[PDB]
Amino acid sequence: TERNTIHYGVPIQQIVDEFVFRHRNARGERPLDYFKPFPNFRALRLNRMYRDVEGFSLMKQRPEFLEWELFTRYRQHHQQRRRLALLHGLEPVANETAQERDTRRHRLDEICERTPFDEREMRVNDDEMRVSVETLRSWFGVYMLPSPTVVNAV
Amino acid sequence: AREEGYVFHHSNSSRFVEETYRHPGESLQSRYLALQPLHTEVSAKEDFQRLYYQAQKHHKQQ
Amino acid sequence: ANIPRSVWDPAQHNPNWSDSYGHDITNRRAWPARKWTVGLEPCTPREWLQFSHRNLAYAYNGALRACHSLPSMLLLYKEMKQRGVKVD
Amino acid sequence: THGLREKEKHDFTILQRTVRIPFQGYDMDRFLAQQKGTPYGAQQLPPNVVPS
Amino acid sequence: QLQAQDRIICGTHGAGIVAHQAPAADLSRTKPHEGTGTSERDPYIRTLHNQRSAAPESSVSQSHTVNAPTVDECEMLAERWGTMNYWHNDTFPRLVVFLK
Amino acid sequence: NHVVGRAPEPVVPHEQPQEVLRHFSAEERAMYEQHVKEQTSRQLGEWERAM
Amino acid sequence: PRNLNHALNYGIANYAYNRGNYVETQDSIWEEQTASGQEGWSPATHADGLREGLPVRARRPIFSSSAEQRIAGGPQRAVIIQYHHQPFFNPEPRLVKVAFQCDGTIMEVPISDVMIWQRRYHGPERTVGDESRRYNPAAMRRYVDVTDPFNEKTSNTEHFLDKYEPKRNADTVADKYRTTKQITEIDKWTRYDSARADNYRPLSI
Amino acid sequence: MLSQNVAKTTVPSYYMIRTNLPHRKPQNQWEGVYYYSGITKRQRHLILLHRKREREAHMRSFNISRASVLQRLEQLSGDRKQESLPPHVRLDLAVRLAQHGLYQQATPIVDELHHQKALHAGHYALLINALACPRLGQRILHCDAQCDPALTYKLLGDENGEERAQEAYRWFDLALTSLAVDVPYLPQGTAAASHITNALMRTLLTCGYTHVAAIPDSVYDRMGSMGISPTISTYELVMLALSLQGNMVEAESILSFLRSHHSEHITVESFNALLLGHREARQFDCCDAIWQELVDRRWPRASPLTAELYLRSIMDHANTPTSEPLQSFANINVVEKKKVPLVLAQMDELGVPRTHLSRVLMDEVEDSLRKFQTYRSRFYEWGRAVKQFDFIEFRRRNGWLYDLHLMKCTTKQVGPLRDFNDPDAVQGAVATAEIPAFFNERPAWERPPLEETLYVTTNKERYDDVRGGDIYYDDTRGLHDRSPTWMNEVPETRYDRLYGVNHPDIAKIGIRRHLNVEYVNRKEVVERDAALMKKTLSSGRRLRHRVESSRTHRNAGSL
Repeated sequence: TERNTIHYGVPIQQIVDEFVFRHRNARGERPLDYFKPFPNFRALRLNRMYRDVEGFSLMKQRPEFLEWELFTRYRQHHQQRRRLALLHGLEPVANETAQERDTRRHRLDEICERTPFDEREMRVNDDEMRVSVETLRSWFGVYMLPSPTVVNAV
Repeated sequence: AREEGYVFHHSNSSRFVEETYRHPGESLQSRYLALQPLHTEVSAKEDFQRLYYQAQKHHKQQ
Repeated sequence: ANIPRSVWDPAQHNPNWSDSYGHDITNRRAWPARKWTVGLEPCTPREWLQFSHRNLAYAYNGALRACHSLPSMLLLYKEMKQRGVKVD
Repeated sequence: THGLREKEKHDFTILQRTVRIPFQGYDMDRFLAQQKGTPYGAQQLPPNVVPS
Repeated sequence: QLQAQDRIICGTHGAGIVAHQAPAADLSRTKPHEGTGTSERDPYIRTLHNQRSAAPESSVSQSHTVNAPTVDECEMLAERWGTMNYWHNDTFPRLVVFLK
Repeated sequence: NHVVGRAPEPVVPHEQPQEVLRHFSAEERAMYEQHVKEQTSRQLGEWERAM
Repeated sequence: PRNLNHALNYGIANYAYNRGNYVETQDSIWEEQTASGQEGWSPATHADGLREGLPVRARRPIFSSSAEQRIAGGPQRAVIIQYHHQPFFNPEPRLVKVAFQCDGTIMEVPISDVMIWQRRYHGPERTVGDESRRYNPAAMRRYVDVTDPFNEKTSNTEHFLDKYEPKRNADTVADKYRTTKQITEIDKWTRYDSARADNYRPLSI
Repeated sequence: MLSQNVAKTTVPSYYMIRTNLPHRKPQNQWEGVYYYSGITKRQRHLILLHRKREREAHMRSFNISRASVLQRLEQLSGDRKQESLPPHVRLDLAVRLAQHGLYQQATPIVDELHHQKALHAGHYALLINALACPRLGQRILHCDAQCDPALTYKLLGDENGEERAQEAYRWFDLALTSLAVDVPYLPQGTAAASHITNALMRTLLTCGYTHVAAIPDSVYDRMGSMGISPTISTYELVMLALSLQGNMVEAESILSFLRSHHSEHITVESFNALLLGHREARQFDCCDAIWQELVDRRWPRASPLTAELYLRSIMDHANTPTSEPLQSFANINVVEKKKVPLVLAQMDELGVPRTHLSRVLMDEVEDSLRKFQTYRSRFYEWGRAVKQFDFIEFRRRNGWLYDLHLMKCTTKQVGPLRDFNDPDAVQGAVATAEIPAFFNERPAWERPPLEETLYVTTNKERYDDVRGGDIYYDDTRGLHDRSPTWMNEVPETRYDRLYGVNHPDIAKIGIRRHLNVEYVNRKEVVERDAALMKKTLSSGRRLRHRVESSRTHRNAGSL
């Protein structure tokens, strides 16, 4: 009975426009890639935190050194894993069961272990430094980016 | 059903199971890793007429 | 049903809808044309008509000749190779 | 009727210019729990107050 | 895929970008679109819509995404129609189980 | 490693701080303590039954 | 009870997977999105990030002389060999060259006949995965080099020309630091910005 | 005399000939053509009177039916007396009493019939259905509920639903017992048991909120535990029970189950159940979606009740107001009535009769039709001069000319803002807009208090040569303003002797003193109380003598 009067809330676009107008373009809150020659729409909106960072606990709340690059390498690894699953026909189904999902994940892990990583698809965001896999292995240890020999030995 | 907690839910892509997690034997996996669930798929509908029909000729056969 | 749900429901919010004050500022900028010292970036169709990668080689040859030291020549050569202009 | 409520609403709007977006944290649940003090080892003792 | 989307966008009157932090009235029948501005749950301007919240309709077509074969579908599998891709798809072909 | 099968924190609904507990009467204080002890006992018991 | 896995993350909310395992966590996020319908196979569009080696599911065309028009078929997996966004390279109806991995055949199918795996619902690029950006406390203290904003002129692998460069006082004094500008001073706010109209559709002004 | 009728044209002069100023306002393209869609007071009164007449006729019919059934019951009992009578006579009498709501007389007849063992499964179903009072439901639908099925279900509960629900439960239990005497599964699974369960749900639907809420979670679960196979009617009734309480998340899922597993068995009533639930839950967008799904199916054969439910839902959504930011202009939800002719055309295509709609709904349907259903023949003529000027005359006669392009001339102007960024430059106007003046208002805190009752403001015109300035200026006089010499311009009175005294003692000049002989002053009373309060603290201390007590004995002194 509280819905007799329809209250259309202020749209999220309206709220964002009001915030940016009050902050006078919100230069601090905008990403560093926004101040580049030709930024795309992806690097144009804001700096909201997305779900890509979930699951990586190496950096708790402040990556001191190279943890951000390690996380970028890990997320690109997962992107390539998703691409391999799409190619090989191991996409998630809407109504999977436990004995379905575990076996599917096992098969996908087989494919990932037997498929090499693609370094070309790696890209660098704003203010990030390019680091080689050899440098990352020497710094954080080879187990962070294990060779298949290390994987099967473990 | 209501007292133990159950509501009507059904969609196009919906499945119904009985859930029991695998018993964690005392080891590193049980100590640290999360439990592995186990879903036994069951029908979303139960036909009392067919159940009674099956029992009717399962009784007089003996 | 008159006002669409997609404009007031926050559940249907567009994740990548840029604000009105951002894109205009993005395209308003005119970055400096001296990305490299020897040549000028073209900003107008007339400058594009005059500009050519092969023609930049002549100016780089002149600057290389004007350079008196091999390290300076090497730096200019590195700049030329990074620009990708023709080497002759 | 005096409109002081509208005055304070406009003052809130003015302060909205100065305020900034808080850092919600990379892991949202972890950050919120760290604020709450629930997770193991993250409990912070309340400050000691000089008695009257 | 914004993180904590339900709590930030559909749960917070500030959409995560408004810092909500004369005294407020004790017993006030405030307007549906306003508030006393005491805390986040009572902002000066209310953003959350009073109506119901419905997620956008999925853009994935289920007529071309074959799902797992439910145990309930097996009984009518002999009495059900399907396309050749449905019968011979890479994952869970239905003709095999129909013969089994 | 530190916690393996330990019970979670027995969160009690309607937990009040000292600034509110000051105005509780004697029987109100006893009732609040009874509520807290019953709640934590039930939480620990259900965890033991689950384990 | 639902608090079985609270020992995995004491204090934080209980979860049915491994939070420490990053790839498993991302996989579980993928599972929940596909279950909620935010991800799935949807008909492709030109604006989507179609490129070489993009996993798409296309309907296999059947070639028959009896049929004047093209014959559709079962939608199965394919790999995009090449796709020209240029209208002068593929006019209407534009086609995308695909290779079917089941047998290895290579064909060209119309874009309307290609089903791509979306990741969101509203994005112009539904196939490109979202990317998170690092948080910086000194938000307004960042700097950008106008000469080389993308740091494309980095040394990368060292070559034999590098060793001959002599370090001096003039070399130490860097023109890069002279050219570097602040993000605040890159842009100027004007009265046109102050009076800018809404790019979206306002609800009520 | 009207204060809105002002001079649109200037006083005749040579400016009208020697200047290029236009003599008429340019046409406003956004303002729509004025058309007639109103109702006169006598027409509204006549409509209300006719509705009252039909309602009282229906009530009279219900009263005569009740009188007939009561007379039949009394004469049947008196005539039969000791003599035996066939059981079917008492069975139909009890059914009629239950249908008319006389459960008090219905109960003993059913009890004695059951004890005589003359009631079967079909008769038990009949009695349980009759407990729902279909005749009383129809009467209340016509009279009190205004032909609203939801309101009928909401109002039948107040007709002693709980007692009737308990009686229905008892009848269901005894019906099960009497059905068990017709091996370990026959009483549970049979057609009669399912029919009786459906009857029980149907009669519980009309009881209070507690019973309708208990239907889907108690009755359905008990049926499942007993093992009675449900039917499409059972699913319909549980859907209606879930819909009446506003819980549509499950009412949609159960229909999804019906469409998935038990397709080609769904009847029409599911769609009206969903429509009723959405209307109760204020989900008009989903109600429209379901209506479109129904009009695409076309096999459920949308009933007049379904069409009436959808029309009532859309009209309620039309009458629902929005919040203040959307209410600054005219209300925007009135546009929802424009969909009514589309629904009527779709009903014509579907074959749903138009007249089967309730007259209460038809009045509002005709209102929305006269507001949004102009024909082409009348559209060829509604744009003229006579009609628009007649509308102007009507507005002038009713004294509402604030929203007419021709008759409204605006005089107030809003100047620019001196920006502090560079105050050297002066600003000139480049356009002109007719802003509704609430866009740029004086904020409240720099405004006089409420500016409406305290001050009366009239916007008149100067009679002197303006030479540049506000030709139309407003005067702002206080409501309580009086002439500075009002004392001698008004007749002298008793209060003139109090001239200049800041706080006069009116009690001395008071008149009540002489008329009441027991006069007493509240001022004197409070003065006495204050004096006593001062006396309380004016007590003072007292010199107290001290006696040493260092030793063991307490030293005692005399006087």
